[PDB]
Amino acid sequence: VIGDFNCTNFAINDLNTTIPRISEYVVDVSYGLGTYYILDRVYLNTTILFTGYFPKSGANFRDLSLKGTTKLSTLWYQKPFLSDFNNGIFSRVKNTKLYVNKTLYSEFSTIVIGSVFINNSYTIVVQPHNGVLEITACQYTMCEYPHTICKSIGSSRNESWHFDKSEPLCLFKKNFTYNVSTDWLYFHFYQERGTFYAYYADSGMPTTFLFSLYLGTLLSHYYVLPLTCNAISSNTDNETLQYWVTPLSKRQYLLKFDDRGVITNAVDCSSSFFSEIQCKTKSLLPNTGVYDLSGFTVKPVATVHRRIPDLPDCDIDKWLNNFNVPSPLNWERKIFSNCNFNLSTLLRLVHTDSFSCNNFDES
Amino acid sequence: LLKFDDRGVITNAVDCSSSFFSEIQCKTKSLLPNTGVYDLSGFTVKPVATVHRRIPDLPDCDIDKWLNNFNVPSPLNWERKIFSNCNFNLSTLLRLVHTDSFSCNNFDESKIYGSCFKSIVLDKFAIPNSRRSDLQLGSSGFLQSSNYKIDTTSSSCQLYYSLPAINVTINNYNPSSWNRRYGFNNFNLSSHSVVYSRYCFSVNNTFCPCAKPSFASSCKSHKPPSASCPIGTNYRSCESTTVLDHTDWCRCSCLPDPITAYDPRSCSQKKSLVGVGEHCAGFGVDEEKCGVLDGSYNVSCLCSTDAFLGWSYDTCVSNNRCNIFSNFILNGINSGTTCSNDLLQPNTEVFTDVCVDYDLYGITGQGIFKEVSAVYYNSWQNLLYDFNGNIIGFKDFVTNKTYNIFPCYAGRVSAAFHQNASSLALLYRNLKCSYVLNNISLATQPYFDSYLGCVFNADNLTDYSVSSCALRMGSGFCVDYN
Amino acid sequence: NAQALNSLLQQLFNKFGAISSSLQEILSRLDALEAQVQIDRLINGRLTALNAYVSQQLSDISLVKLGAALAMEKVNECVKSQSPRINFCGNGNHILSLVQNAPYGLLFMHF
Amino acid sequence: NAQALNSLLQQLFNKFGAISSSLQEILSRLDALEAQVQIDRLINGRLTALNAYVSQQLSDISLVKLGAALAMEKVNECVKSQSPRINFCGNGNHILSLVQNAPYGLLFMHF
Amino acid sequence: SLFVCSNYAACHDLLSEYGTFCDNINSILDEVNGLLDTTQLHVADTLMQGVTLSSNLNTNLHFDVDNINFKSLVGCLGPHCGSSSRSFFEDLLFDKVKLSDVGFVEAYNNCTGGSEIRDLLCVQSFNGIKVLPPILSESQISGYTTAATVAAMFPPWSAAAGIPFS
Amino acid sequence: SYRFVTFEPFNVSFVNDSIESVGGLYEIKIPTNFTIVGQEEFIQTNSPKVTIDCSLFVCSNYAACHDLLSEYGTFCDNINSILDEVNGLLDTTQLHVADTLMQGVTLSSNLNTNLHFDVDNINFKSLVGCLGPHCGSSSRSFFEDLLFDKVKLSDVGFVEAYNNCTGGSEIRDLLCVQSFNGIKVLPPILSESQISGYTTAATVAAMFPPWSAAAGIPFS
Ligand SMILES: *[C@@H]1O[C@H](CO)[C@@H](O[C@@H]2O[C@H](CO)[C@@H](O[C@@H]3O[C@H](CO)[C@@H](O)[C@H](O)[C@@H]3O)[C@H](O)[C@H]2NC(C)=O)[C@H](O)[C@H]1NC(C)=O
Ligand SMILES: *[C@@H]1O[C@H](CO)[C@@H](O[C@@H]2O[C@H](CO)[C@@H](O)[C@H](O)[C@H]2NC(C)=O)[C@H](O)[C@H]1NC(C)=O
Ligand SMILES: *[C@@H]1O[C@H](CO)[C@@H](O[C@@H]2O[C@H](CO)[C@@H](O)[C@H](O)[C@H]2NC(C)=O)[C@H](O)[C@H]1NC(C)=O
Ligand SMILES: *[C@@H]1O[C@H](CO)[C@@H](O[C@@H]2O[C@H](CO)[C@@H](O)[C@H](O)[C@H]2NC(C)=O)[C@H](O)[C@H]1NC(C)=O
Ligand SMILES: *[C@@H]1O[C@H](CO)[C@@H](O[C@@H]2O[C@H](CO)[C@@H](O)[C@H](O)[C@H]2NC(C)=O)[C@H](O)[C@H]1NC(C)=O
Ligand SMILES: *[C@@H]1O[C@H](CO)[C@@H](O[C@@H]2O[C@H](CO)[C@@H](O)[C@H](O)[C@H]2NC(C)=O)[C@H](O)[C@H]1NC(C)=O
Ligand SMILES: *[C@@H]1O[C@H](CO)[C@@H](O[C@@H]2O[C@H](CO)[C@@H](O)[C@H](O)[C@H]2NC(C)=O)[C@H](O)[C@H]1NC(C)=O
Ligand SMILES: *[C@@H]1O[C@H](CO)[C@@H](O[C@@H]2O[C@H](CO)[C@@H](O)[C@H](O)[C@H]2NC(C)=O)[C@H](O)[C@H]1NC(C)=O
Ligand SMILES: *[C@@H]1O[C@H](CO)[C@@H](O[C@@H]2O[C@H](CO)[C@@H](O)[C@H](O)[C@H]2NC(C)=O)[C@H](O)[C@H]1NC(C)=O
Ligand SMILES: *[C@@H]1O[C@H](CO)[C@@H](O[C@@H]2O[C@H](CO)[C@@H](O)[C@H](O)[C@H]2NC(C)=O)[C@H](O)[C@H]1NC(C)=O
Ligand SMILES: *[C@@H]1O[C@H](CO)[C@@H](O)[C@H](O)[C@H]1NC(C)=O
Ligand SMILES: *[C@@H]1O[C@H](CO)[C@@H](O)[C@H](O)[C@H]1NC(C)=O
Ligand SMILES: *[C@@H]1O[C@H](CO)[C@@H](O)[C@H](O)[C@H]1NC(C)=O
Ligand SMILES: *[C@@H]1O[C@H](CO)[C@@H](O)[C@H](O)[C@H]1NC(C)=O
Ligand SMILES: *[C@@H]1O[C@H](CO)[C@@H](O)[C@H](O)[C@H]1NC(C)=O
Ligand SMILES: *[C@@H]1O[C@H](CO)[C@@H](O)[C@H](O)[C@H]1NC(C)=O
Ligand SMILES: *[C@@H]1O[C@H](CO)[C@@H](O)[C@H](O)[C@H]1NC(C)=O
Ligand SMILES: *[C@@H]1O[C@H](CO)[C@@H](O)[C@H](O)[C@H]1NC(C)=O
Ligand SMILES: *[C@@H]1O[C@H](CO)[C@@H](O)[C@H](O)[C@H]1NC(C)=O
Ligand SMILES: *[C@@H]1O[C@H](CO)[C@@H](O)[C@H](O)[C@H]1NC(C)=O
Ligand SMILES: *[C@@H]1O[C@H](CO)[C@@H](O)[C@H](O)[C@H]1NC(C)=O
Repeated sequence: VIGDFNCTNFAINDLNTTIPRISEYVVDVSYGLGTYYILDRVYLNTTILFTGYFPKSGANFRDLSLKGTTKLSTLWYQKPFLSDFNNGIFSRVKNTKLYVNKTLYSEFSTIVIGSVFINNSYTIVVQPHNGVLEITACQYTMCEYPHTICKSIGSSRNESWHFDKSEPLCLFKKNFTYNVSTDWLYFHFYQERGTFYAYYADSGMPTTFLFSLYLGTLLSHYYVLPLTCNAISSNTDNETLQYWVTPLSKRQYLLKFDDRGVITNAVDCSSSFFSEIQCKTKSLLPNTGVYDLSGFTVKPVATVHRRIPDLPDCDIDKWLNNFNVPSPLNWERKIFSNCNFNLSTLLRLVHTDSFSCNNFDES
Repeated sequence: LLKFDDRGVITNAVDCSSSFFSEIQCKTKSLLPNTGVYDLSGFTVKPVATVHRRIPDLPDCDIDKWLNNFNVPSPLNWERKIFSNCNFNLSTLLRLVHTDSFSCNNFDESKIYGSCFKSIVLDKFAIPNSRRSDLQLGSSGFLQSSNYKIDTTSSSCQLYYSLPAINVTINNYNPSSWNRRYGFNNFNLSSHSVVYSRYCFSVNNTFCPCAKPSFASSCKSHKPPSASCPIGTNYRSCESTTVLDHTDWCRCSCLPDPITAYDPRSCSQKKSLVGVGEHCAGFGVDEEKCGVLDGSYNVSCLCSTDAFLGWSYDTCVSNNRCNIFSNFILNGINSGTTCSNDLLQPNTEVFTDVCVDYDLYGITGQGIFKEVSAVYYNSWQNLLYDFNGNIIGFKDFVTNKTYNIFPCYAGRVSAAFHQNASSLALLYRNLKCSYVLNNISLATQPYFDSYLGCVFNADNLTDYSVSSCALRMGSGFCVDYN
Repeated sequence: NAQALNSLLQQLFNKFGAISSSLQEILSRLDALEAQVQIDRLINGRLTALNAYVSQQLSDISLVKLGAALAMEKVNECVKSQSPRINFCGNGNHILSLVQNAPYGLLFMHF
Repeated sequence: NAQALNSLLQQLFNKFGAISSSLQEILSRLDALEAQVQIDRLINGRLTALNAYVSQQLSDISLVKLGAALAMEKVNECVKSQSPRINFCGNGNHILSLVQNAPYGLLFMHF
Repeated sequence: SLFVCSNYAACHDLLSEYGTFCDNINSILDEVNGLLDTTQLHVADTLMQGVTLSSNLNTNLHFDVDNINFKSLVGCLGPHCGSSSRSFFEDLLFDKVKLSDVGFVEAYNNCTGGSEIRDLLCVQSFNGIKVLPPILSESQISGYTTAATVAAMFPPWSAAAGIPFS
Repeated sequence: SYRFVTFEPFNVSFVNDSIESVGGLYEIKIPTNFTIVGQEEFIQTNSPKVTIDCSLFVCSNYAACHDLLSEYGTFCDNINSILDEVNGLLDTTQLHVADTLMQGVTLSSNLNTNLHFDVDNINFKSLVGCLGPHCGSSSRSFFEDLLFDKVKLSDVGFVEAYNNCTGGSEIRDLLCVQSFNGIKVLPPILSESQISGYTTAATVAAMFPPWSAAAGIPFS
C-alpha cells in the first residue's frame, strides 16, 4: 500500500498470487547513457573530466513497468516495487506506439516521487498525455491502491490515483512537449540540498536540463505506477512496457565531444582497471604499454572493539551541579578516571548555553 | 635606484620605470652595465576601449518589499525566495531597511556592485534573544544544529536588521508531515514569541506510535494506550515478560521518551542532524503519554499536543525593534541574469579586432573579438569553453551573433647594449614593423624589418660579415657597435 | 621538449588549495585581505614548479652536452680520419663515415 | 640505494608543523575544518621530499648511464680487442682482459 | 596514492589539486626506468657483436685447452644450458651480496605470510616504494658473458681476432 | 590472446665445424664474397633554448600579484640566471661543434660545384649542397631535405610558427598560448643553413683535392 485513502475495491486479488519478476539489464555508459549536458558549457573536439550525479557502470537496470488488464494484486504496492530514492535515479523508458485506426498513440508508465505519500507532504508526479508531459508536484490525496489507464483503448476501470476534488495549493505545475514519434526517452532525477532537479532527453542519449524545484525536505521513495491497457497484452503478440531505473551516484566521468558539441562517449573512471587506464590517459584507445594502478588496499572483513568491563558512573552532572560554586581566585578541580560517561546526557541534564573546544572538536 | 659616495652624498639616481635603459640599470643595480643582451618583461598591450554588455530592462527585484514584510517566521520554518532575471541596487536595499550589520564569508562587500549572479537565494527568520550568539559561523548551537545550518564552503552574505516592534506577526508552523500525521495542531503562543526546535528526529515511512490492541488486551500491568494506525505501518515493539514478581509485565520501546531512552538502539525514532537547505525532520513524540486507553481497532492513532516536546521559545524584542536574520546565498558568481546596477554603465556594442576589456554578462577580462558564423549553440548552450576552464568564445544574448575571444599580445622586447654607447638596440621578436608602429608605439629612432623581427635604433646592413660579436640575437645575426 | 613545455603550461591551471586557479576570479572575488593567502599559495606552487623545471632542464642540458662531446669525438676520429678503435664508429668491420646535418644534432652514415 | 629508500621512508614521520605526523590521529582529532591545514602541511612536505628524491635519482641515474657507457667502451676496446691506448685497461703493461657478470654491473679482470 | 595518502578519502580528495605533481613524478620515474632499460639492452647487445659459436660444443669435457683453466669462468658446462648458465666464478660474487634482483624478488615474495616485523622491505613495499626487477635477468647476462668467454676460447676465435688464445 | 612468453632478444650465431686440431689444422669459415652496406646514427648535439620569466608566467599583468612577487624576487633572478648560463653553455657547445667540423679544411677556389660532382663513379650530388657558385642563399643538400621536411618543428619551424601568431583565426595552437604565457623557444646563435654549409664544405674537402678531411689521398 502506498497511500491511506480507500477509493475503491473493485477487481482486487490477494490470494498469494506470488509471481513478481524484476528484469535486469547491464548499464553501458560507453556511448552516452546516463550523461547530461552542462548548463551553459559548449565543448568541441575535446575530452573533459567531470564529476556529477551519474549512474554507476557495470551495475544493473530494473524493469519496474507493471502491466495489468483488470485485476489489481496486493503484491504490486510493497517492496521491492516501492523502491528506494536515496540520492537520485536515472530512468530509461520505452515509448510504446499503438496503431489504432491508422493513428499513432504513444503511452507509457507514470512515475510518482515522494516521501510519505499523504496530503501534508509534497509528491512529484510525472504523467504523459499523448505527447504532453505533465510534471506536477502537490499534496495529492492518492488512493491506497493506485491505478493508471490507457487513453487509446479504455480498460475495464477508470483512472484513479488521487481524490483531489479541488486543486490543492502547491508550487510547481507545467506542461512539456516532445517528439511523440520516438523510441526511448531518458530521465535524470536527483536532489541536492533540498532542491529537486530534473533533466530530460528524447532524441539522442545525452540528456539536457529541464527544470529545478525547491521543496525544503528530502525525498525517500519512488514508485512506478502499474498501467492497464487492452491492446498491449493481447495474447502477448503486441508490444510491452519497459521502464528501466538505476540509482545515481557522484562519481567522476570522462566525456568526449565531437565537432557539433554532442557527447559521443563516456567512461566511468572507477568501474574497472581498463576504465581507470582510460581516465588516467584521458583517451579511449591508449597506446600499448604497461600501466601501474594504485588504490589497492585490502578491505577489512570484520571489526574488533575492546573495552574494559563495567566501571562505575563518573557523575559529572552531580559535581558540576553542586550548590557550592567557587570563585576564579580559588577554582576547584576533580580528576576523573576509570569511569564511563555519556557526553550527550551530561550536556542535556545541565542547563548548558555554549560548549566549544580548541585543538579538538565535538564529533 | 640611488648611488652614494664615500661622504654619504647622493650622486646619481635612476627612475627604474622611465625607459628600457633605466630598467636595465635597475635590474643590474649599476649605472654602466656590461655589454650583453637583456630581456625586459612587462609588455602586455594596453586596452584601447571597453565593452560592457547587459541584458535590457528587467523588472525590479523588490528585495526591500519582501525583507520588510510584516509576517516574519521562526528559525524552525524559515522562508526562502529565489530571485532571478531582475536588477537590484545594493546600496538602496541596504539603506531602506534598518540594517545593523552586513558581513560576508568567502566574498566581500566591494565586489557586489556591478556584478552578475545566476540567482540570489535569501533566507529569513527572526532571532530569539537567548540564542543570538548561536548564529556565529562555525558555532554548533541549538539554532545551527536543529533549525538552520549555515554553509561555510559557499560564497554567502549574512545580514542583520530590525523592523519596528508593532506591525509584526510571528508565523509558527512546523514543517513536519510526520508530526502532522499523528495529531499535531497549531501552536498556542503569544505575539512576538519565536519558537525554535532543540532536537530533530527522523523515522521511517512505516512508523506507527500505537500498540497492538490484541496485545493491549492481554497486558494487565502497565497496559499502554492503544489505537489503530492505517495500513502499511508496523506497530510498536511492545513485548510481555515476567519480572519474577508479576505474572505478566509488558514493556515498550523508547522508555520513557525518545530523548531520554535508556535503549536508543531499539528505539525506532533516532536523534538526527539537519543539513543545509533543509528544515527540521520532526519532533520526538512521547510514546506512552500519547494514545487512547482501551482502544480496540476503532480509533485512529492520535497524540496529545503535550506529547510533542523538545522545543523552547523566546522573544524578538530588543529596544522595541524585533531583530531579523537574513542570509544571502550567492551561487553562479560572475555569470547569470541577476546583475547589480549600482555601478551604472550604458550598454556598449561589441568591437572587433581590437584589444578591449569586456564585461560580457558578468564574465570579465580582456581579449580580442573576431566575429564568426557558427551554429553549434543550442537554445540552452550559450558559452564556448576550452578543455580546462577557459572561455574561448560566446554568443550574444540579444543579437545572437557568434564571437570568439582571442588573447591579446603579451610578448617581450630585447635590448642589445654596448658599454661605449648610451643608447639601445631593441628587437621585437617575430613581429612586423607595421604592427609595432601603429599598435604598440611610435618610432623616434630608425626602424627596419629583419628576419628575427623588427629592429629599432639599428640600420639594416646585413651584408657584412663579422667573426666576433659580443651581442648575438640568434640565427647568425649579431649587433656590433660602431 | 613539447611535452615538457605542455606540462609547464598545464601547471598554470592548478588550484594549490586556493579557491580558483585563475588570478582574475580571485581578484574579482576577494579584496586584498583573504586574497593575499590564496595568491601566496598560487605563487609558492608556481615557484616550486619552476624550480623543478629548471633542475630537470639543467640535467637534460648536461646530457645534451655529453652527447655533443661524443659527437665531436665521432667527427674527429671516424669522419676526418680512422683511429684504430674496434666497434667505435659502427658495428662490424668499419670502412669510413660521412657526416650530414640534422635537426638538433648531426647524422653519421657509417659504411 | 638502501639508505636512500630508508630516508624516503623516514620522511613519512615528519610533523612539518602539524600536530601529528600520522593522518590517523589528525583525522580522529579534527573534523574537516582545521584538519585541512594540517593535511595541507603534510602534503606539501611530502611532495617537497618526493621532488628532492626524484631530482637526486635523476642525477644518480645519469651517473650510472655514464659509467655504463664507460663499461661498453671497456668491453669494446679491452676485452674483444686491444686498442693502442696506454693505461686505459689496467695500470702498467696490459696484456688482455676478461669480462664476468656482477650484481648491477660487470667485472673486468685485467691481466 | 600510497605514499602521500595511504587509504584515506579526505587526503586523496585534497591531493587532487596537486595531481599534476604526481603525474610529473610518475612520468619522470617512467622515463628514468626507460633509460635504464635501454642502457641494459645496449650493454647486452654490445656483449655480442661478432660472436660465433660452434654447434658441436659439449662444454662439460673440453674446458681447459693449452693448459689454462677456464672451468670457473664458463657456466653451463655441457648441453643443458637452459636453466642456469651462471659460472663458478660468479657464484662467489652473487653469494657475497644477497640483495640482488633475485634477492629482491625472494624478499618481496616472503612478505605476505610471515612472523617477522623488523624487516624494512615489507614496510617500504606497503608504503608504495618498490624495486621492480630489470627487464633482463642476471641469468641471461651470465649466459651472455659465458658465450663471450667461450667465443674468446675456441675456434672460430670471434672475440680474440681469429687466433688461438695462447 | 595475451601470451605470456620469455624475452630472448639476443643470441649467438652457430657454425657447424670441428673444434679440434686434426693434422695440425683447425676449421674456420673464410668469406668468399663481399658487399658494402651502410647504417645511419643520430647523435643529439643541440637542444631548444627556452626562456621563462616570472613577470608573465607567475603574475601576468596584475598589480597585486607583481607587488607580492617582490618578496620572492631572488628566486626569479636565480631562475633567469640559471637559464642564462644554460643557454650560454648550449651556445658554447654549438660553437665548439661548428669549429670541430672544420679544423684543417682547405678548399679550391676554382670549384664550380654544379657540374663536377661525381668523379670515380661515386655520387655526392645528394650529399653536397649549393651546387655552383651561388652558395650564399641556401647550402642545404638534397639529403638534408628529407630530414628537414620529415620534421617541421625545427628552428625555422619555431620562427615561422611564432611569426604566424599575431594575425590568425586559429585558437587550438599551443605555441601561441605558451609564448603569451612567457614560455618561448629562442632561435640558436647559428642557423642550420650555416651548419649545412659547414657539413657540405667538410664533405667536399673530403672528396676533392686537396684531400684535407681524407688524409691527403684520393677518396676511392
Ligand atoms: C487528507 O488525507 C486524509 C487521510 O486520508 C483524509 O482523511 C480521510 O478522509 C476520508 C474521506 O475524505 C475519510 O473516509 C471516510 O470514512 C468514513 C468512515 O465512516 C466513511 O463513512 C466515509 O464515507 C469516508 O470514506 C477518512 O476517514 C479520513 N481519514 C483517514 C485517516 O483516512 C483527508 O480528508 C484529506 N484531506 C483533504 C483536504 O483531502
Ligand atoms: C578534432 O580533433 C582531432 C584530434 O586532435 C583532429 O585530428 C587531427 O588532425 C590533424 C590535422 O591538422 C592531424 O595532424 C592529426 O594527426 C589528427 N589527429 C587525430 C588523432 O586524428 C581533428 O582534425 C579535429 N577536427 C577539427 C574539425 O578540427
Ligand atoms: C497540460 O496539457 C494537458 C493536455 O492538453 C491538459 O489537460 C487537459 O486540460 C483541459 C483543460 O485545459 C481539460 O479539459 C482536459 O480534460 C485535460 N486532459 C486530460 C487528458 O486530462 C492540462 O490541463 C495542461 N496543463 C496546464 C497547466 O495547462
Ligand atoms: C536603482 O534601480 C533603478 C531601477 O531598479 C535604476 O534605474 C533608474 O530608476 C529611476 C526610478 O526608479 C529612474 O528615474 C531612472 O531613470 C532609472 N535609470 C537611471 C540610469 O537612473 C537606478 O539607476 C538604480 N540606481 C543607481 C544609482 O544606479
Ligand atoms: C535569439 O535566439 C532566441 C532563442 O531562440 C530567440 O528567442 C525566440 O526565438 C523564436 C524563434 O527564433 C521566436 O519564435 C521567439 O519569439 C523568440 N522569443 C522571444 C521572447 O522573442 C530570439 O528571438 C533570437 N533573437 C533574434 C532572432 O534577434
Ligand atoms: C669601447 O671602450 C673601450 C674602453 O675605453 C675601448 O678600448 C680602448 O680604446 C682606445 C682607443 O682605441 C684605446 O686607447 C684604449 O687603450 C682601449 N682600452 C682597452 C682596455 O682596450 C674600445 O675601443 C671602445 N670601442 C669598442 C668598439 O670596443
Ligand atoms: C592595429 O593593427 C590592426 C590590424 O593589424 C589595424 O586594424 C586595421 O587597420 C587597417 C589599416 O588602417 C584598416 O584599414 C582596417 O580597417 C583595420 N581593421 C579594423 C578591424 O579596425 C589597426 O588599425 C592597427 N591600429 C592602428 C592604431 O592603426
Ligand atoms: C635589409 O638589407 C638587405 C641587404 O641589402 C636587403 O636585402 C636586399 O633586398 C633587395 C630588395 O628586395 C634585393 O633586391 C636584394 O637582392 C637583397 N639583398 C640581399 C643580400 O638579400 C633587405 O631587403 C633589407 N630589408 C629591408 C626591410 O629593407
Ligand atoms: C699441443 O698438442 C698436444 C696434443 O697432444 C697437447 O697435449 C695435451 O694437452 C692437454 C692440456 O689441455 C692435456 O690434458 C693432454 O693430456 C695433452 N696430451 C698429450 C698427449 O700430451 C698440448 O697441450 C699442446 N700444446 C700446448 C702448448 O697447448
Ligand atoms: C680514370 O680516368 C678516366 C678519365 O677518362 C675516368 O673516365 C671517366 O669517368 C667519369 C666518371 O666520373 C665518366 O663520367 C666519364 O665519362 C669517363 N670518361 C671516359 C673517357 O671514360 C675513369 O672513371 C677513371 N677511373 C676511375 C676508377 O674513376
Ligand atoms: C473502499 O471503498 C469501496 C468502494 O469505494 C468499498 O466497497 C470498500 O468496502 C472500502 N474499503 C473499506 C471500507 O475498507
Ligand atoms: C467509471 O465511471 C463511470 C461513471 O458513471 C461508471 O459508470 C463506471 O462503472 C466506472 N468504472 C469502474 C468503476 O470500473
Ligand atoms: C522524431 O523522431 C524520429 C525518430 O526516427 C525522427 O525520424 C523524426 O524526424 C523526429 N521528429 C522531428 C520533428 O524531428
Ligand atoms: C502599524 O499599525 C498601526 C495600527 O494599525 C498603524 O497606525 C501604523 O500605520 C502601522 N505601521 C505601518 C508601518 O504599517
Ligand atoms: C491558548 O492561550 C490562551 C491565552 O493564554 C488561553 O486563553 C487558551 O485557553 C489557550 N488554549 C488552550 C487550548 O489552552
Ligand atoms: C528504516 O529504513 C531503513 C531503510 O531505509 C532500514 O535500513 C532501517 O533498518 C529502518 N529502521 C527501522 C527502525 O525500521
Ligand atoms: C623467504 O623465502 C625466500 C625464498 O624465496 C628465502 O630466500 C628467504 O630467506 C625467506 N625469508 C626468511 C625471513 O626466511
Ligand atoms: C636469434 O636471433 C635471430 C635474430 O634476432 C633470430 O632470428 C633467431 O630466431 C634467434 N634465435 C633464437 C631466439 O633461438
Ligand atoms: C655438420 O656437418 C656434417 C657433415 O655433413 C654432418 O655430419 C653433421 O651432422 C653436421 N652437424 C650439425 C648439422 O650439427
Ligand atoms: C658475389 O655476389 C654477386 C651478387 O651478389 C655475384 O654477382 C657474384 O658473382 C658473386 N661472386 C662470387 C665469387 O660468388
Ligand atoms: C604561418 O606562416 C608560415 C610562413 O612563415 C607558414 O609556414 C605556416 O604554415 C603558417 N601557419 C598557418 C597556420 O598556416
